[PDB]
Amino acid sequence: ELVMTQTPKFMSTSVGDRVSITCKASQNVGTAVAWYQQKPGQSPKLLIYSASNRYTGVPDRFTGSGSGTDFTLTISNMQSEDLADYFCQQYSSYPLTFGGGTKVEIKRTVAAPSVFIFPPSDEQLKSGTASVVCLLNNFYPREAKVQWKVDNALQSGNSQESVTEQDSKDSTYSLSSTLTLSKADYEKHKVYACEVTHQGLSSPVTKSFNRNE
Amino acid sequence: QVQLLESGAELVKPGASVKLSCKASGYTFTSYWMHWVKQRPGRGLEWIGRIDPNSGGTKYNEKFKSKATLTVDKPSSTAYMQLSSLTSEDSAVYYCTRRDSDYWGAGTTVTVSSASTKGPSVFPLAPSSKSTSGGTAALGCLVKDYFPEPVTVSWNSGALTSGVHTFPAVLQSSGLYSLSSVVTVPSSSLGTQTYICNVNHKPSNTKVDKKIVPKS
Repeated sequence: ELVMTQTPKFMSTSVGDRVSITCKASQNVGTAVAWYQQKPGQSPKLLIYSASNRYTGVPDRFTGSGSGTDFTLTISNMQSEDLADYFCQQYSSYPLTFGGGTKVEIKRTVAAPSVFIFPPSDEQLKSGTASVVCLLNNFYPREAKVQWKVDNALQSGNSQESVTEQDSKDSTYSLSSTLTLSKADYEKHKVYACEVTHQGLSSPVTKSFNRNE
Repeated sequence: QVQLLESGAELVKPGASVKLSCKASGYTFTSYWMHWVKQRPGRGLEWIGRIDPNSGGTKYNEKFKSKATLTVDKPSSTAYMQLSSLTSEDSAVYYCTRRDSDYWGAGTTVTVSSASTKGPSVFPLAPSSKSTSGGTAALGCLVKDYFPEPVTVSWNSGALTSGVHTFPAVLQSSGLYSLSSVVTVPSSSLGTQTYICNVNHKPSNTKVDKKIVPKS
C-alpha cells in the first residue's frame, strides 16, 4: 500500500504561533489528500479536501498545500481550542491510507500543581484493600513526579497514575496517582505521604496523613 | 452474534463475531458511499472498506477481506459491518462515514476479551477532615475493579461541571479497570452544598449515586 509519512509526531505550540505539519506520500498521489482534526473525546473532523480546499465552515487559519508527494497543513494564530490530533489521508491509491498523526499541545506559562491526598475509605478497608489517592491539579508542563512514602519508605511498583487531556481554557493538566496496598499491609504503617516534584515548585510539595479514625 | 449500534460499546469473546450498524442520513443521492475506519490506541487509523447503501456495492482493504463483511438493509437504509473470528487485534474504536456530514459517525467500541463482565465498587475520596484548608478543597469518587470499559461519571447529575476532572481509566494487573473523578470546590461550601458523583457502568447495568462529604 501507499504509505503516508507524517511529521512531526508531537508538537507544543503557544497560542498565537504557527503550526506546520507535513505528510510525504511514498508514491505520487496528485492532490487526492485530505486533512482531519480530532479533538479529545470527539470523532475526526474534515478540514481540507483535495489537498488545498477548505471544507465549509473551517476558518482561514487552516491551510492545506502541496501536490505530488509533499503535502503540508498550516495552522496560523493557534488557539487554545485547536489542541488535538491532526491526520492526513491520500485517497488516490487503494487501499486508502492515513498518516500516523500529529499530536498538537498548547504551550503555556508554567503552573505549579495544587496537591491533595485522600486516605482509603473505611468501606474499602472492610473489603480487604486500601487505595490511597494523590491529586495534582491544574499544572503545566505535563511532566511531574509523584513519590509515595510510607513511614519514610519510598514506594515503587505499587502505584498507577493517569493524566487528563489538556484543558481547552487554561491549558493545564491534572494527574491522579493511586497507591494500592492490602488492608493488612496498610495497617502496618502510620504515615502516608505523596511527594510532588514539578518545574513550578522550587521545592517538592508533600501532602500526608496518619492512619487512624 | 453481538449487535453493536453506532456510538455503543460492547464486550465480545475471542473467536466470536460482532456486527456494527450505521444508519444512512436518508437523503437522496445517486451514490452514498459509507466508509468504515478502525482506530487503535497507539496505532494509526486504518481504512477497512466502503459500501454504497443504494446499490449494495462494496470495496475492501485487502487486509480486512477475510475478517470484515459489509452489508446493507436497503429497506431501513442501514449499513452493517460484521467482524468475524475476533482477536485482541480487533479491539478498537470504529467509525462509519457519510458523504453529507463533515464529521465521521460517533465512535463505536469493540472490546475483545474472555474476561467476564464485573461491576465496579465506588468509594469516596473525602475532603481533608480535621485538617481542612480555607481556600479550595477537593473531593471525588474512586470507581474500582470493573470490566469492560467504559464507565462514565457526572457530578450532581450534570449540574456541577466547574473544576471537575474525570481521569482516564487505568488497567490493573488483575485485568480490571479503575477510574477516579474529582472536583475542586470552595472549602466553605463543604458545610452546605451537596456533592454527588453519578457513576454508570452500562456493561454491567450498574448505576451508583454517592454523596461525598468530609468524614467525621
